[PDB]
Amino acid sequence: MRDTLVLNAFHMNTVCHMYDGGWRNPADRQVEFATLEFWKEVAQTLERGFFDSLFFADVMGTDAAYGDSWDIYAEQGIHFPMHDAASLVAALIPHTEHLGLTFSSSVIQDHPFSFAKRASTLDHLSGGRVGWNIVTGGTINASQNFGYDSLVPHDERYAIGEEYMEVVYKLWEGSWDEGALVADKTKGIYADPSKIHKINHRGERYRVAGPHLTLPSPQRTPFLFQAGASTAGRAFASRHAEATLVLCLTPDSMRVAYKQMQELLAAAGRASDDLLMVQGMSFIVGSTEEEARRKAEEQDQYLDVDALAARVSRDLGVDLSGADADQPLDTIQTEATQGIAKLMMEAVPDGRPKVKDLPLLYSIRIVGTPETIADELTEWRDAGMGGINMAAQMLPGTDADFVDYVVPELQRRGMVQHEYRPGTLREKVFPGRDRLLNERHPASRYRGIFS
Amino acid sequence: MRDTLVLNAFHMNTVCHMYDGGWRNPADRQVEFATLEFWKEVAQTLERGFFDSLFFADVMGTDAAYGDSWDIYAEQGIHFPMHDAASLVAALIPHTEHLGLTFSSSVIQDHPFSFAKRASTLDHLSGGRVGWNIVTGGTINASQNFGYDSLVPHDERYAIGEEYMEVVYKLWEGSWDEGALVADKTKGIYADPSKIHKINHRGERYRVAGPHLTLPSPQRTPFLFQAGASTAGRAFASRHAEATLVLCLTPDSMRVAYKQMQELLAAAGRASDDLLMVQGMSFIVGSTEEEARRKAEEQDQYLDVDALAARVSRDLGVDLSGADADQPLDTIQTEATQGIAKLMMEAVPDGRPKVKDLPLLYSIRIVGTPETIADELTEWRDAGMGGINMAAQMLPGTDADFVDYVVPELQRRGMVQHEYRPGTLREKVFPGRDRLLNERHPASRYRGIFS
Repeated sequence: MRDTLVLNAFHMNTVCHMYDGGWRNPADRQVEFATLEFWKEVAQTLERGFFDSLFFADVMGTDAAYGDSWDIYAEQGIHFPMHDAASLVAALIPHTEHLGLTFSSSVIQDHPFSFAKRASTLDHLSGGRVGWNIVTGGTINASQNFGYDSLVPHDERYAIGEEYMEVVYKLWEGSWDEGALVADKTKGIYADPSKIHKINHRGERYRVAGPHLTLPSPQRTPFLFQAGASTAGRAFASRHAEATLVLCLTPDSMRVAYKQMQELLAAAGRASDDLLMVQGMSFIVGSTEEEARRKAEEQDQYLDVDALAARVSRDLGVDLSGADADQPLDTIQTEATQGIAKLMMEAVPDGRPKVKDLPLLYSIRIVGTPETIADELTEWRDAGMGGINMAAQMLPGTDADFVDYVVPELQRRGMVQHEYRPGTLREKVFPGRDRLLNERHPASRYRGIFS
Repeated sequence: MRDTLVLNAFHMNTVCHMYDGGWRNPADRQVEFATLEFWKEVAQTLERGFFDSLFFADVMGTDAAYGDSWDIYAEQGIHFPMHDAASLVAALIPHTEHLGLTFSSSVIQDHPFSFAKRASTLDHLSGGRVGWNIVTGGTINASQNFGYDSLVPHDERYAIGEEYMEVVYKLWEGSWDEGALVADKTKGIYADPSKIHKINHRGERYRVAGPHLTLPSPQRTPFLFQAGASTAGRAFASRHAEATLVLCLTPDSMRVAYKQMQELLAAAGRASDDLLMVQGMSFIVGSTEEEARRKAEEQDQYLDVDALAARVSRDLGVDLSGADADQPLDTIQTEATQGIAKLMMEAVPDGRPKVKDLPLLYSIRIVGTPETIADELTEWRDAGMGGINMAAQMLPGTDADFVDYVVPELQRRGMVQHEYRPGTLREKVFPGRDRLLNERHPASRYRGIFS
């Protein structure tokens, strides 16, 4: 029973998250990412615009394309350098009040007992505003930073994923029962040892005695995001996610992905409203259509085709070292770019996708006036979009313009909330509910088991 | 050279760090430890009294070492619950300006590439105020929380200790060279790939490719503390530490530990002034001897001697349940419990070390007036004490009193600094020096080795 869209800012603790070459724009200030002040400015603007959450993506490595020099990753800041997402989230707790603060953490980078302790602590310190995006994947280099020959294969990836979630739910939901905090000074009982338990977790990958070291936090289990794109990904998302970060190319493609996710939720034994679909988007906005277009052209000069080529060439295998920007994708001869040009045909103004349209794989950009952007967003919501995952082409500019121009329009039409509701991030996203996960959710099954 | 004593507040993210049972004092507020607000009050008071840093110790397990029942650890909140130290440090960044922020992290809890990226981030985010206490040890439960049948033997702890430091120094000091950040937009070169390198570390415990993901931070390598009390500990502290958290029972005894530590530094190829001895203390203070003595009596009502014994047991690996308050510690039959009766004998007024006297293992309490406390700190400082490691019997009370009464006295006699010096934590502690570690330190050896 949430009538408004969920607004999530999609950022990353780095100089150039989303529109490769974007740092070079004189107008942009992503070069300031290592400072707290820059991030403070962004978090406060998003709170001013009534955003439900700010999200920080993260990675644990950096990789060359196959047979390519690593050079251009350093020169263009292509997701490198990369600073810790969790630290920034924490240092942002006191610069914000109501804004959700979400981060990615991978299976590989933190043992689930460690991570469970950290997340619990940030949930306490924040007042129940933490979210967690679960990463099972990784890149060759990230494997090699934690001493591993090569990638953990696709099957095992998600199975490891599952055990990890089983371990953190046992800790967050099972280890301390309701009523464990007593804190009676006169009677001399701080916590009730009859209600606190080891978890004695034993599985293929993890052995973990417990108990969990923290007091139950306001949410216990943080707000769960997941960006599974693949088959196993979508299934995992249906099992565990409260919001899934998706990348549909069109409203019709959202309707399909929506409908499919409803099937998987039913298989999971969850309700149709238990998971929001949150679509990747970015925005350029103006009082007239001519102003918006002109802002777009200014920013698009800083779109570095070779940096984008080096990001997409990693993510699709296929070498694209010499593609021109104005070159159509179908003019390139791979199975990857033949079927991605077919997909993109309807997402581009002219019906011919180009190398300069390849950012569409990562966020869908709408250019326009507040009214136009809102009408277009109305189509996406009616296709089953529950939320916006807003990436930036400039900081603080994309976020500032969106807040200053689009948010008021969306508010006027009742598509964005006018005030923050009281409660944890989970109670903000799912209005009538409890701070703890519903009984349909896997986590809920660890409640009570060790007593 | 620094003329003033260094001031470190010695806390932990938990309900009852020191003076077990102390949480029960109606006048105390440590039951509020899970909230950021309580820690905001404590950090701000310490900064108001010109403290060099605030330190959070941390643990990764809880152990039933007091016999059949674990019960007492929960009922008395004996280093349980335990919340994450680095999260708290980070969310205090914005509530403080000049105060150093220090935390313990263990070898076991975080792979050293992952930890390297977090410290680096917090160092950027704090402006070079970050410190790190290196923990190599732990407890049976902590091992079992990370899937290990039992402890690693004392020998191995420090060898693992060494490889971990080696790994983080390669990342912090080796991986990016002196002009790697270019960030010229006109020219379009963010970082210089010829100046950034993999580390390709390979040893007994760790295989880490690298490179380090972060920009070089103000200090690069955080401010290093270490509390190795044993032979291998003191040695490791001598190779690595900038302050060593020690526990001498008297001024004569400090002089001996200082003199010993000077030899170890010479053997390390370091300098006599490269490492401060930071002594563990606590304070009850009043305008008359009689006020201070009354404060002591009021607080000591809440000193729970069973809880204390239960903590010593965990720290030592010995059961002390069958030991009543007045049993001499030498009549208990262990190397642990007879080693610390030998040590404790000059500080106990009656001469025969007993279990009633066990708070002495963790800090020395001076009770008195500002003038008395200062006279007596003067004796310790002439024995070679470089800093005070201050624990709390009450929060905010012990820190509040120390600031309001002792600090101004200490300032008047030139023993505590009047203002903060500008710069990174390392530059505050070692006045004439650089933000980066001196050429005599092991970390410097990794500058340039991968160009």
